[PDB]
Amino acid sequence: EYEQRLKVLEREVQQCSRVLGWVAEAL
Amino acid sequence: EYEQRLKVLEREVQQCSRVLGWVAEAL
Repeated sequence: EYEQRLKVLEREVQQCSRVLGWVAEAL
Repeated sequence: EYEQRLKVLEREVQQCSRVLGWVAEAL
């Protein structure tokens, strides 16, 4: 189960990085 | 034990990303 939860958390960190890069250099 | 320490380090990186995004686009 650690691979599933860790893939979910890495997806969340990737989404937060994309949103922060969006609010920084896309708005 | 690698899953435990790696989940802790990913949580720390997520918290640092949240704090840096806070100081950038929330202050």
